[PDB]
Amino acid sequence: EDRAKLALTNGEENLAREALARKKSLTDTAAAYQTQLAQQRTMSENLR
Amino acid sequence: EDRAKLALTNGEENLAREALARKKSLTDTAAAYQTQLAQQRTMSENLR
Amino acid sequence: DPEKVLEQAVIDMQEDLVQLRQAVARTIAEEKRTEQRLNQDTQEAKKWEDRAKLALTNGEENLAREALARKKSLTDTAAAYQTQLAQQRTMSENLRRNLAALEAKISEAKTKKNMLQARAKAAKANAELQQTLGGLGTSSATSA
Amino acid sequence: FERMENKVLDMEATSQAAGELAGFGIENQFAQLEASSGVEDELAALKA
Repeated sequence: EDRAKLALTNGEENLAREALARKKSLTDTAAAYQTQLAQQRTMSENLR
Repeated sequence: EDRAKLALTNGEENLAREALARKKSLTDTAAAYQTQLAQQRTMSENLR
Repeated sequence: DPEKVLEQAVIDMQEDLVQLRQAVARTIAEEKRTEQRLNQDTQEAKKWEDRAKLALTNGEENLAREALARKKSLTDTAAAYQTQLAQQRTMSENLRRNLAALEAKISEAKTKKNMLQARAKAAKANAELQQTLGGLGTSSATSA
Repeated sequence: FERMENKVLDMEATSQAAGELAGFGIENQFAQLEASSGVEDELAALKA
């Protein structure tokens, strides 16, 4: 998103929306990992 | 159904109704499996 | 015996989809081949018309009309190949539709047989519970 | 030169086979890329 702000500062809308795609991809991955974390904590208390 | 909403967003009614056909096909399969589940639970309590 | 047959039918379907993929690829070659011809052919008509323009520039009316005959011959061939192209595209969409349908048919035929087999096997397993319970202990142990 | 050009034309025939293969029904996969491109353009509208 910061790299996108560089394009906002001046220049490439193409870079800016490209950088949104990185931001989105990461965001989506973090939701998947947040889901994975719930499975870990539930399994942890199960073991406990 | 989400893939159908992409066509709603703009573009292909053909894709949209095609995606309804997937949704329908799945729905129908889930009713068959719901029926199968009743046979499992009944047989389970029979064994029990 | 059931499992043998049901799997065999599915096996056959895996051949079939590859065979029709070949036929599609073959058709792609027919379109490619005719494009290659028609594209050049239509230029050849121009080339000989250009050769005719050389006679227009000065000289031989005989060459000029001779060059028209080349142009005509090519033009006629290009109409024949344009006709051939219609047969290719029609046959292509025929294969495409046949395949798309066949793939759905195969897919569901396999899946239905599998889930049927699964539910049939599960059903006989439940029946085998009732049979083995019918294998009651109300037996010759009493006689002993 | 013709013999080896007959093989050039066979590669062109392989290109008819590549085009004859080329349609897949998966083209709809582009759509959210385009929508998200619009999203990064809305981030440009946010920038100004």
